[PDB]
Amino acid sequence: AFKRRRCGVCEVCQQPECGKCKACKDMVKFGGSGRSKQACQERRCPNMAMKEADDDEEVDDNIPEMPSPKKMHQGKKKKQNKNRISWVGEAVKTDGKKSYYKKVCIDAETLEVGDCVSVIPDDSSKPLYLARVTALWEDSSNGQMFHAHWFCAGTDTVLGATSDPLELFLVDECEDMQLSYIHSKVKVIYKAPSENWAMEGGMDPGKTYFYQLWYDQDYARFESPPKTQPTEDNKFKFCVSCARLAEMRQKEIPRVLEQLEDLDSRVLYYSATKNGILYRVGDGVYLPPEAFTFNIKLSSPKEPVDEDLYPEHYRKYSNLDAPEPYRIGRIKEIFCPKKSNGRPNETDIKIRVNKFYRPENTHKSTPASYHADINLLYWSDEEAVVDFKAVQGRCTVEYGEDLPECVQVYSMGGPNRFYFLEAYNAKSKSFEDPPNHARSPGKLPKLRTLDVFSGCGGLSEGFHQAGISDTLWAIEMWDPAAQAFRLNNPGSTVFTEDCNILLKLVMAGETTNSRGQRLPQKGDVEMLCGGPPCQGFSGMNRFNSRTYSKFKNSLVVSFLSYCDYYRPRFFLLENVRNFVSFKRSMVLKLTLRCLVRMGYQCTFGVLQAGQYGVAQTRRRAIILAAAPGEKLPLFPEPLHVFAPRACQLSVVVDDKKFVSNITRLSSGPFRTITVRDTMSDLPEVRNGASALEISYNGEPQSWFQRQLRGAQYQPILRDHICKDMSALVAARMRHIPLAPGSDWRDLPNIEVRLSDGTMARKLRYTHHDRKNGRSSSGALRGVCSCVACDPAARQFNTLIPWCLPHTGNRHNHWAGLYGRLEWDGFFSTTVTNPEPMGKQGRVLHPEQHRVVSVRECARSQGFPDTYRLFGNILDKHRQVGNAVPPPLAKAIGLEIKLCMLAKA
DNA sequence: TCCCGTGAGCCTCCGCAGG
DNA sequence: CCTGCGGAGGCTCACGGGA
Ligand SMILES: Nc1ncnc2c1ncn2[C@@H]1O[C@H](CSCC[C@H](N)C(=O)O)[C@@H](O)[C@H]1O
Ligand SMILES: [Zn+2]
Ligand SMILES: [Zn+2]
Ligand SMILES: [Zn+2]
Ligand SMILES: [Zn+2]
Repeated sequence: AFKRRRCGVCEVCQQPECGKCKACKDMVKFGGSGRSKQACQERRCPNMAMKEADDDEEVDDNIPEMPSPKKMHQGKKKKQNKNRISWVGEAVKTDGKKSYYKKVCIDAETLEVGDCVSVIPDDSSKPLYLARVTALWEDSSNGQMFHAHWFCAGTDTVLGATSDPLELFLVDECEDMQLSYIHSKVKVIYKAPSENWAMEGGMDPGKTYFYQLWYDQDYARFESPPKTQPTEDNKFKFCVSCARLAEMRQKEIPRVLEQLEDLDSRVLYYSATKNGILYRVGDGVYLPPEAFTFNIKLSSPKEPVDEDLYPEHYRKYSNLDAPEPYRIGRIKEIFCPKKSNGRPNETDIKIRVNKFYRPENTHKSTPASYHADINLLYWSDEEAVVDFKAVQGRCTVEYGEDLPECVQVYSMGGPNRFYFLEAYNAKSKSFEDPPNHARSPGKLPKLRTLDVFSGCGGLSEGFHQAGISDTLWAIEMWDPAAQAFRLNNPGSTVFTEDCNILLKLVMAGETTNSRGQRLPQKGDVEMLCGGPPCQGFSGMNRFNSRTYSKFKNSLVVSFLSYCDYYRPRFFLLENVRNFVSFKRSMVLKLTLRCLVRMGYQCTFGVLQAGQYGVAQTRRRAIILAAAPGEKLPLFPEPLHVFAPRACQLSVVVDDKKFVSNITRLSSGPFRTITVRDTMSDLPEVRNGASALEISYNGEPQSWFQRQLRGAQYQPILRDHICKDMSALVAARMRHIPLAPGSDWRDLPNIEVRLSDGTMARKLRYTHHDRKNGRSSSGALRGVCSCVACDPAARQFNTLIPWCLPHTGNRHNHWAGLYGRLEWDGFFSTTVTNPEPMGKQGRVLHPEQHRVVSVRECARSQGFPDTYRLFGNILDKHRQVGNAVPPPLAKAIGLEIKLCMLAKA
């Protein structure tokens, strides 16, 4: 029951209601009857589509300033008075200066190791705490203590209020209190997952406290309880918590292994380890840009305009911020200082490293990275010593010649892999040949995936590249997209119909649909994924009975229902960023409480498509879920550096800042992707040009290009066609400076004959702006008599859009609109339909006088050129606009492969 | 003195019978 | 096809806290 709507950008919608045709004249404000209820024949919006498009550039991501949670379960727990406290039985085991026991009595009551006690806080605002006593002992001086493994109330979790009052979660919080702090012996049951879980589908939207999942306070993750087993030297005082905290602390501290020699109070080792990684002499190493500085002199970096000619120019009041990639080096030596008398020394391990040169590092500077491979380096004779605890990872860098295979193949077969072919010298600024002493010493079953809301097959394409899934069933209502999907996934039958329809069938028990296709049944689906269009409630205000009801019938819950009658191993819900805040973050909390209700393992976070191989600002929300018998996937780690501005990854819900398992929040392995690298090899084409297929007048001129270009023997450049802008729009565009950052605000206020012979007049500021004043030439700056609106003050067919300055004063000067993309910059959140005056409309080709084309938009996304599309020009744009950056999906799918291989 | 923000109500048509 | 109708979004305008 959803109807589309007209867009408010394109010219067709701007043009005034003439009053010469049937409909337009029949209006009520024209004396007519109005019993027709229509719009002017000259207002028929072409870019017309459903307003399902949410994430309308909001400032909810800003104001990040906020401390970390981890309440510590508060402090100062009220103390209770006890009459009698006697032990029971013989001390289970009394080693050093303690004597543990089996049970205990507190005023006649019996507490046994394993029982869940309760404690009262110090503030009557925070509910009573619970914990599972892991031990009981008698210290030689402290007295009678006990170790309480804390229990996190459901009303203290992301679920907050939507959490089942009786549900508790395991938390790595625990202290050693004094028995007298106990209040009661509350019983807590463990609602473990049914043996035959994956079959409990159909269901509708407790009697005592129970726990079933472990909760991570800072990452908002819901994983299965640790299967950690005790030993014989602690079986009486075992604490899952401490064990985890102990192992985690052991993984942090960097240690060393084998040694080689002792010299100058500094032993030379051969191997060392950190956070689980094995660093050997000869391996690669990542390092912060503050590590060292190449001896190459670190590359060191108009009059007023005719006030009257360029009026709105004053409005310009308010990847340059992009950090530097990681530093790469070869580990030549590994050692540690020593205080005369002793030989070894931890906490101070050093590393001898051979500095590597990225093209954008040599004298040739940044422009060298235009044709270079994002993983190409240069060997040099420089070296530098860095504090081991500073490395940021492990990498692989080999000689490009000793590679026992094709270089293009070597890089694609590994994660962090680099390669060099020549040596560089800073002093002589020359490119010598790498010394000889520099050369090296010389699958699982695909998941049956079901992708509803498949679209043109964006997210699906990513997994098929990561070799993790196998889309066999795709649900797409929009015929265009559906058809396209089939063109890319011939091995899967596409159900081109409504989602609510199919689930209403299989649930009612059925084998096929009208067309006659095999429907997915219980167990057939291993993985579920898709992007549910959030339409019926793109709000941000508190939920209400009216809208809430409109939610319980949305396409988000329907996706959840599919996740219910299929209980797949892995469930993924991608969507716009603001999904984590819609309706006061409620929609998010509900879809989580919904997954947790199904006893699912789930988490959530935000990713910046750019950081994964895309010259585009596209933050999106991600909801990951895993079956009770699997491992909850981690979030992809940024592969490319990106402007800190479009990386407000953090998310806050009810005064609680939540983040992700991502470490690299600044630097990264590979350099950022630019518009140049994205679309520089594309031929010059004119506005409107609708040539479906054409050739590449020029070989690849960028890494990101040699990739997407494909390896097909057919040089077919498909869909390099762009929209046909109005003759007037073509004028506005041609009058936009190629100067990086130019937009409507820099348009000439003059008259010009269009390709229609018809001439567009100038703009008249017949009013004053009490917030802008006059021009440098005392000229007026007000467009409308409201600066009430005087409909007669409206002006049409003008170079500088009448509307812009009109509303300009309250929408940040529409900075960007009708702007051109700068080569060094990056596309703004790609959309489903490019329009100069569209919210996110800085879409004017860097140099050419037109709007980005479909193929260029394909490039903005991760879509290769081999990928096919379907439908008319506008139909295509929307497919690409909705789709998910394959490079994001891939990198997001690999974090899942590490879970399938986890098995257990 | 400005800002949202939260509706209630007028305004502007899109699908759709239904002819 | 209209030809006109039911009825959904959104766009505008009258307040009510909150700095
Ligand atoms: N419930 C539903 N059933 C079938 N198709 C739907 C649908 N809801 C929306 N669609 C269609 O699917 C399109 C969005 S598809 C979004 C796909 C996502 N970006 C991805 O590839 O990961 C819309 O144009 C809409 O017409
Ligand atoms: Zn329009
Ligand atoms: Zn008309
Ligand atoms: Zn403990
Ligand atoms: Zn006005």
